[PDB]
Amino acid sequence: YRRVKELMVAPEGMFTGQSMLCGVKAPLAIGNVLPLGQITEGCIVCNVEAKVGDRGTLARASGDYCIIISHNTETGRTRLKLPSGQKKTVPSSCRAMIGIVAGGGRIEKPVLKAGNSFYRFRGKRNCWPKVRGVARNPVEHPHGGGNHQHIGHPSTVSRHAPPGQKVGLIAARRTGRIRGSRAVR
RNA sequence: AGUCAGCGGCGAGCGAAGAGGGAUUCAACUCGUUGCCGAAUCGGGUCUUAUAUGACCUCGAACUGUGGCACCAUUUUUGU
RNA sequence: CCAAGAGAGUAGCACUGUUUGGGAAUGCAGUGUCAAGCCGGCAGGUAUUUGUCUGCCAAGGUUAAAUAUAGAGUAGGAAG
RNA sequence: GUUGUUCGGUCACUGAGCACAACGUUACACCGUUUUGUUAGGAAAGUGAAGGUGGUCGGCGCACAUCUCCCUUUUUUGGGGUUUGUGUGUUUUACCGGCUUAUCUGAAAAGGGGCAACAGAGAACCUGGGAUGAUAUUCCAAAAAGAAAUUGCAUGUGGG
RNA sequence: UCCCAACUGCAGACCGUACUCAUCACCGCAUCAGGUCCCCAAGCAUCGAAUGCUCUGGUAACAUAGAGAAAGGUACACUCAGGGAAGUCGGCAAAAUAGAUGCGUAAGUUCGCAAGAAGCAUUGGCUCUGAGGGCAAAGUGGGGGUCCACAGGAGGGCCAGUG
RNA sequence: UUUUCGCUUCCUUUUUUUGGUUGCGCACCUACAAAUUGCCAACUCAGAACUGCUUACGGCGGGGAAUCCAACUGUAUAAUUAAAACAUAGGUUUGUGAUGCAUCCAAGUGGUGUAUGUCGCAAACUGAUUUCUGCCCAGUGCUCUGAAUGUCAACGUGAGAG
RNA sequence: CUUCGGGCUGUGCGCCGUCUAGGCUGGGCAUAAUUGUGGUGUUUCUUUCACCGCCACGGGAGGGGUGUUGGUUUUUUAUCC
RNA sequence: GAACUACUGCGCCAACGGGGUGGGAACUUUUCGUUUCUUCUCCGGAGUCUUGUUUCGAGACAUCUGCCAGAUGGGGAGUUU
RNA sequence: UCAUUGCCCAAUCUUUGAACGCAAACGGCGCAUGGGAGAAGCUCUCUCGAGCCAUCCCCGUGCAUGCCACAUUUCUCAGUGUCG
RNA sequence: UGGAAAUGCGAAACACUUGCCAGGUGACCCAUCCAUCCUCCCACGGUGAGCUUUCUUUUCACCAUAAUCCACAUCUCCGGCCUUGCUGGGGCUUGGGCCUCUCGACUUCUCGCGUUACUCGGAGCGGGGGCUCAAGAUUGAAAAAUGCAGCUCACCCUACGUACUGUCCUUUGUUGUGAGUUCGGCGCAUUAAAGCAAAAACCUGGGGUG
RNA sequence: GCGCACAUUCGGCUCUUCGUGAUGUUUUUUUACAUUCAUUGCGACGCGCGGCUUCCAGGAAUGAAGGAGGGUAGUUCGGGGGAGAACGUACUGGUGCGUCAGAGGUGAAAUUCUUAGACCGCACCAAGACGAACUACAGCGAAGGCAUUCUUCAAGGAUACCUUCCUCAAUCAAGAACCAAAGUGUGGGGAUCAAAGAUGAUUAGAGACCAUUGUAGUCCACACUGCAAACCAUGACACCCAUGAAUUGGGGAACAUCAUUGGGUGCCCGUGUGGCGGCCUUUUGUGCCGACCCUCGGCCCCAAUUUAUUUAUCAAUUUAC
Repeated sequence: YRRVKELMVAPEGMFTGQSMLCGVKAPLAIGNVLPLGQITEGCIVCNVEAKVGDRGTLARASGDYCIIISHNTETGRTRLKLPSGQKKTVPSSCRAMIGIVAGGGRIEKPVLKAGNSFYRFRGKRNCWPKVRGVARNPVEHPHGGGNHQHIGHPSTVSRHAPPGQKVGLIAARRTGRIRGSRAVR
């Protein structure tokens, strides 16, 4: 033999190791890697870069894909739409692998029990169960004390806030029940 | 002189020098800006000489080491 | 027949701080700023301009001896 | 009074984890940091000359053996040659094969340093012993202890 | 080419090694009921590392002891008549609960339970019985034992035998 | 038994092909009972008798009916307190898309979230399911991309012997 | 700068002027032919399709396979399907 | 110069040519010359070239270059109450 | 020629150690070089024997790091710095 | 270097290199039962010891290590000469070959399923490898080991002799391994490396340069 | 009506042997010359016969098809459905400017917006929506419900037939499968309309009408639901009945032939080795031209399509293409 490998980051289900021949001299199989600009608007790509030379920062989580919503062929900029209500305009330049996360979030699933949560979080540093601010010793914490279960002051802070003075609900322009909608009306 | 120096909630509290007497001392010293220049006057090495010196390379060194001179002088200056 | 060959982002100044008994600043450090016709430069303890007058000539460069030893110093005495 | 070519440990491995170069500190004799990094961070296959061994071949010299062919004599005895077979020469050379001097070519990163496992990973012994006072899968040697296993390295012969 | 095998000859470092490893060798200040990881684990009953006695082993344990049968205690000691929580802050305490089996089981419920819900019933010994599996050759007849088949055996080994 | 079971003999067609024929074999228990029987075997449960008298070893869950409270299992104050506490799934909002956010740090090309990217992370609040979650934004915060000319430091800027 | 002259120059512009980038489409042309789309073979339609063209290159086994044994062998040689 | 992949579907890689020089071979009468081989050497691989940068990105602003200046600041400080 | 006398010049000085070949709860383990010793082999056939020499082991000493000078009168390189 | 094949061998020699080897070569959870090995108990026999008084079949004991082959006979062919050949276990894996399952079926299961024309199944073959065995051989019995006992100089020595014996077999009930991440778990998916085999490679040996 | 003289009657088409081996004859001819023809062979079909030989078989064996049922087959019809895509265009929100002293809303105004700058105009975007008048006692759909396009997908109906099929049915408890709005859970979803609410205003009161907005909803993905003056307040199925007057919606079938037949100096670069003339060239030939003429064709024109049924002929049975 003697080739070049072909496995890395996971999007949808080809079965592995596959001969994708790339750049724009990629054809356009799903997962295939073509420049996003040279991928046609409205197409669904996955893991687009952003930095360029990053192999997929964006949408680097499970489920998505992202949609190109624009080319600016004059500059060679492109406006792509982050899954989030959020557009990012990157150069049209950028690599991308055709498609979607084969994955599609477990988020839907109802989680069920503690144990599950235990196995769940584990790959990283430990971070859960989670107790709350209101008893967490005053000496280290803002929300301890009070001769019973409550909030002191508004949880709505200026962003700038000291650490130790800054936790919770940063500068919430609004909070609580979303009685309306955010962004455009 | 804990002072007429004086700092200082000017408070607390702080706070010195000069001189004199005196000890000790015959204590004093270079370079960089001056013509320094008949194959760097040098240095390292080498080799002589019993060391310098001699000598020769090396090649550190003319991007400057030597020597001379160093705002007290040189006589300022003029006796060129 | 004349020369006349003396230290710079340093000095200084602002600014900040720190620091000083040192006072409208004793220093230092940072930062910025940033000097010499050389009728010069520095100093002359109330800010200044302004002028004299008075003392030096910094910002590179070396230097016994008289002193210390203060707590844990080491060789060799003398003691109370 | 605790005996090991074999058991362990741990000759090396990786885990989490911890150099040095660098880069940070008023600050190496209090370091901080980094944890393989502003680093030029190490040697081949192959060739090739060379030398040296071994083979082959090829050539060459010697000898033995040889279907067959040519020669004297009445005929056998006798000779040569052939071709073939065999053996030999430190033959010669060509050619291999080897091997070393020797000469040229000739490697890139979570890895440019090295540790980190008395349980992972984890490389050779079994049973028996009229066997010790107290040790032994270690002590028991050749024969009745024996029988093993492995390494290293020789040696000849064998395969060659 | 000779090492692309064989066999054989010849030699094996280093470092550990006893014993203890715990109701005395560890660690509880301490010859401590506290603690302290690992291997092994019979017979019988039986649900069965249970409970229990036990084998094998080990203990023969030791843990000052004797002497004693009073008060008080303490004891993982009991028992109590009738009575049945009056007691008591309080059913704490203690006591009532059982195996299994069969039978049987209310509300409610998120449908899943609730449930040993509740509640019944049964449980010896003896002496027969039943049900409940595996393991061969379908399967057969006739003829021969007035022998029918051989390699196998015994006894005949005082006959002047033979090997 | 008008097909690809096979071959032999023979006949027929040209045939020593096929086809027919024959012998044998190939597929087809259509050989087929019962499986009789032989053997050995097991302690389970069950059954029944016989029998008589025992809360007896051992080991053996009290129950019911409601109120408050917490969903639950989980968690824990060494050494008073184990719960109505926390954790907890479940509920809800912010903040936030990398020259970032969050966040650690003496400092550095330092750190971590993140060997990662909104099905993401971060941040807090609420505390199973179920069901609902009113009114107030004046206050006090927060927020604002809001406004724009009040204010707000240095900072400059021009003005007297100095 | 430079005695007129030599010397040098600048500036402005203009200048030739090294040097890369070397598929594809059109053009011209060798290409003879042929026209590597020409001519044949072939579908129902020219075409297609198959070929050929024009032009090259390399092959065509044939006998071999039974110690005879008949036949066939010329045969103790050989065939004998 | 990568194809159905048009819907999924694995096997390309180290050891490579031509030129030009030097020697020889082979062949040529044949030196000349053909041919080959050897030795050597050079060069080539839809470029080559290269004053000008690794590439991107960014950009004379963000970078807070760093330093002041101010606001803000129980996060902490310290003290007092 | 006493003296574990005295003095002292003369020397030794493990194992360590800043501690440095590497390393490290290991007398671990290396790396260059020298040196030693020796079953086997070999050889000498010396008969024995002896020697010689190998596999094998040991010891000595280098070998850490930085910085500093230097090299035959040059040590070897590198570089789009740079010469025509 | 063998056999259509599954798959073969004293040596078919062939080492660097491989943007080389989804290469169990290290490598991996638990998990499941089940299957069986192992071991283990029971018990039968049978021995040997020891027990055992009104009664008995009582008690105990009765063994075999690593390390290595797998050649005995069937059959060849029962041994003339035995010559094809060396054919020949179980019982899990897979494969391979023939036939080609279809009117659907088979099909294997304790388990959740599966399969088949994507070739079942069935046969026959090849091999994988727990295991077990196989003439079981070696090992190995031999002072084996164990238990006895008879004698013995002497037996109260001794040396602990010396000599002798016996020293066994079916058979019931526990557990390695069955290889995965092998039954479930699973918003969970079960270290790594050194460490090894293999391949590709194929340069050598089967060659006269010039 | 039947047979009949000849195929030399209109006429069939190989039943004027066929096919092929081929030869021959042909030789400015329909080349060559298969069958015919001449030579002859094999096959030979037609048709006949002949030999049969062998084997083998229904007619209607299996009523009769509902103005019963069921299909089937044929164009096609419809806002039927379902998946697509494309858009028109607006509402907005937004942008981007332009400007500008007013906007805006209203019973009355009032709450709104205002010179950052409101509106406004135009450009343009973004967004989500909606298919506007068309388009109507008009279509389709079980019902609910259903309107750009294309792209589809699979569906339905009707109509058509001499298609097959033999009651196939009917209607129907239980029982299933549907059911607008809205709600309801899980997710979109954001624009608007607007329940909740909030504001005005109003009122006597008024949180009501009315205004001004504005939260849930709304659309949708996705579920689920069953309640809707869910009205042809009218169960289904059946067989009938006025006039239909007009007019309708889909389809079929009529429109004296769209295809056919007949007729022509009307025409024709028509055909055709015919003849002729004209013209080329070694080759009267061939090749080229002739509104040359001829056989035939074409176009064009013209004519006709009768044929056709009850009932005698006969009447008459069709409006026009």
